[PDB]
Amino acid sequence: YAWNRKRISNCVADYSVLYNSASFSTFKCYGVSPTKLNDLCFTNVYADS
Amino acid sequence: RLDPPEAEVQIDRLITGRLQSLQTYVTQQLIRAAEIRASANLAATKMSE
Repeated sequence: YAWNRKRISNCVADYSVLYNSASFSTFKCYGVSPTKLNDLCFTNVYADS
Repeated sequence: RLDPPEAEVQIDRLITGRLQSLQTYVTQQLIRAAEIRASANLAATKMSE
């Protein structure tokens, strides 16, 4: 009931893990292709844990 | 944003929509052209007579 949400903006996020997780023959993502994630621009990003 | 296998669905949807639009436009133009041709034939007859 108090899930913490952090505002991320004016940044470069932790793209490295998934960017380097590219030689893998398998990818697990459905909203958007992981590979393209590092060739776009976002107005704002939300992270929840 | 998406990858080959996913993009194809949206590509197909847009293709169907735009093809339908073109078909409607062409049919309307054909009918209008027939009408104008009838008028032009009448005008030619009026001139000759």
